[PDB]
Amino acid sequence: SSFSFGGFTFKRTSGSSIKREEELLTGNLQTLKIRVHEGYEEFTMVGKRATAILRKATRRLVQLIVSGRDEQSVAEAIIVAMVFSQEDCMIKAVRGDLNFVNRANQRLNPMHQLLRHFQKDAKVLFQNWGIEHIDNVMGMIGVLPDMTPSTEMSMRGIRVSKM
Ligand SMILES: CN1CN([C@@H]2O[C@H](COP(=O)(O)OP(=O)(O)OP(=O)(O)O)[C@@H](O)[C@H]2O)c2nc(N)[nH]c(=O)c21
Repeated sequence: SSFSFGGFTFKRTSGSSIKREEELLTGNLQTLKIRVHEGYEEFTMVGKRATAILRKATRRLVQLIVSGRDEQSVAEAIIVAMVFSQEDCMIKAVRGDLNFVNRANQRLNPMHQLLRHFQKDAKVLFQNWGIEHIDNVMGMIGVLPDMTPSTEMSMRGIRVSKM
């Protein structure tokens, strides 16, 4: 896999997956027909303003370690990764109906619907993601739902490091 999503390039460095189509419902009772990936995979994400290592399994973000130019740039990468992971809690974070369209009046695919939704506002996504205690070693630091750094706690699986 060498591809892109949410304006970041992803390069799979280990693992693999089967796509398996599932219909998932949002709190607004919308069906999203989503090609759910199955298996355990690691990627390097590279954007112009942030890079990250993403480890994930089936509908689960195991770890993301992000290096970004600044706080906005780190958030952007975290949102893309939270959507990419296909997590239940990201789907449950959706508020209202998703009807985004491309500059040619076609519906964005469902993964892009989710992404465009959270790029507009990520408060509910980050608030419902989950918090964990962290070891704070090797220069990894945590990031809280309001993007404040913490050496004690972080959004689950999310670390920030410039090393
Ligand atoms: C969640 N994803 C998404 N993804 C890939 O990310 C790329 C961008 O997704 P997209 O443009 O929404 O999908 P599209 O091109 O319509 O294909 P698809 O319908 O397979 O998502 C696709 O190549 C898709 O396979 C993935 N690739 C791997 N290896 N593992 C994964 O978990 C995922």
